[PDB]
Amino acid sequence: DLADLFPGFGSEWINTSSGRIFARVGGDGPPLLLLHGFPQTHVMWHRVAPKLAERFKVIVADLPGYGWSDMPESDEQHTPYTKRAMAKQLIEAMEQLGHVHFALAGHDRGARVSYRLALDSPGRLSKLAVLDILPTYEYWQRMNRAYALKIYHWSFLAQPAPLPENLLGGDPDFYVKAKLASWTRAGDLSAFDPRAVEHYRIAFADPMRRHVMCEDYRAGAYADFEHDKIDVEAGNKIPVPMLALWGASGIAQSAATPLDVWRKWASDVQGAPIESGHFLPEEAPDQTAEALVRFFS
Amino acid sequence: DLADLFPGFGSEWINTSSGRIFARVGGDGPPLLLLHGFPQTHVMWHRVAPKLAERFKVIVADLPGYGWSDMPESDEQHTPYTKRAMAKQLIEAMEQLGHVHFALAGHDRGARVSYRLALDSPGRLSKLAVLDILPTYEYWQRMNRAYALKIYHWSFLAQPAPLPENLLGGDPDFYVKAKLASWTRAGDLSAFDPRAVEHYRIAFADPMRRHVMCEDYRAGAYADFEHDKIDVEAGNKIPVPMLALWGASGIAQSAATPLDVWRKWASDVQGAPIESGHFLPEEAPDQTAEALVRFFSA
Ligand SMILES: [Cl-]
Ligand SMILES: [Cl-]
Repeated sequence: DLADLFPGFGSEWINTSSGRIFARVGGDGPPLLLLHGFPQTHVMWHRVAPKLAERFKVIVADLPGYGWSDMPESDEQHTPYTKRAMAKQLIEAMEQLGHVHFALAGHDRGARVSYRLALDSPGRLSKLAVLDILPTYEYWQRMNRAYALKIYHWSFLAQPAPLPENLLGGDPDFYVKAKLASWTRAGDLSAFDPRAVEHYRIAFADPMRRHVMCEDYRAGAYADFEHDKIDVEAGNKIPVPMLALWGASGIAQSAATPLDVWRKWASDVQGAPIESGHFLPEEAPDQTAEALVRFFS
Repeated sequence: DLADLFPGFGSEWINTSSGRIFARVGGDGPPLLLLHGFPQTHVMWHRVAPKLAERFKVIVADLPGYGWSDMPESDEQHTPYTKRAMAKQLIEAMEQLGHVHFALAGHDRGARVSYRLALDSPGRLSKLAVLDILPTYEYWQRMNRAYALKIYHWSFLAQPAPLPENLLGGDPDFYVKAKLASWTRAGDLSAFDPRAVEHYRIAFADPMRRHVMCEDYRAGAYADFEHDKIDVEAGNKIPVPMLALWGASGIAQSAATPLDVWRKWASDVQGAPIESGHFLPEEAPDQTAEALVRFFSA
């Protein structure tokens, strides 16, 4: 059975034209949407959301297809799991709550939804924070031996179905724990709350949920890359003030120097490293929360 | 049991310091060593070896760790499954048969052993053929988005143990058949003799054998790349006359024009595409056999 890691947050199923979005909602004040990434669910914000809820209406959503959100049927171009489509669905979800102008922080895949949202629909955002990513175009453009070995799962999970699905089925508990462990600074599971790990393990135990994750990565290798490429070539920059945080031992800093990269993508960007591996809000909840509150306030 | 796909060939278990090499041996004439790659065994040569045995003493060996050869225990640097080490072990195996100067043809991993052997110990080789590869260094140097997706397994199987091993253990039959099928021109298993497929499947069903294949790929991402890097940055070229064959629909041509790449690595290289996917000796056996017979007979 799955622990409630957001005491005092409500639980909402938000209807959209592509399916329900699950969210925990707490706090009051300006709306702030928090988006998780792979292979996690909304519960990864559990150490940081209570501090944000002191000043904001905090909406902690499962991405489309992840966690308890509905899984829209995919197609040959992985359309519902492109970050453009995810952002449109989340915009529609926020409109259901009456939030048409809101603050947004995302981590990993959710940070990819977030900067794509800022490029497509900048009027929707007051401020944007992205945690431990560079834009998808930048990862692929920096693909070399070292990066290919480090983020091998970018090409592995993008392989045509059912290859990754079948292999992930070989040992799904091991795989999700291996990914969680290996991207931390400690290299084991000791930075995570065990009840959160159980949430991530249970979601990953569902074949349909694993398939959606592969569809996300397929979108990441194809349409998401092409969407980013158009913006790069057009010189389109994110106009929303943004914060780029990265782990000193994280994924973003192995590809490049992250604030220099983001300055090419955003007109108004601040940045700071956090002493952390990839999972900033769980490995370094206090430093992450402080930086987010300061930026959004 | 498993079919004998080399009627008339003998079977040898050759002792070396690093474990026994299994080989089929047939024919008569100058010695010719044939090396398979992944995820196969020596039986991949079964359609071309009899043609070659008309003219050569053909030794069809399982690579160290593959097939029925012994599996040296690996270490933190994947040392016995580096191509440098494999090459030394096969030189020792050939010396046990009295072959200190021989011809060599390799496919896939075996082709990587082969060009490494030629760089490290050129005096052992009369002539060399490599099938559907570029040097390991060139694959990694050309690793962009397109190619990372194409040969994702170069990165996946090189992940630290036991990650690939644990994933491969859920359904080994699926993966070996997926790799065999995906790299052929047709995209299925129709090019293979089903009796050969059983050899590959049975080898792949052994978890220790699967581990060895991962160690081979780990060596391929680390020490093999480093050894190649030294040679290419030093301008060390293979001095042995060599033949590069590749499939028009194979792996090597996705990265670059193969002959241009090989000219950078070899002082005396000829090249030819064959209409085939990766598995030249099985997809295009007659065309492969003829190219090899002509090259090694010159
Ligand atoms: Cl990501
Ligand atoms: Cl190869």
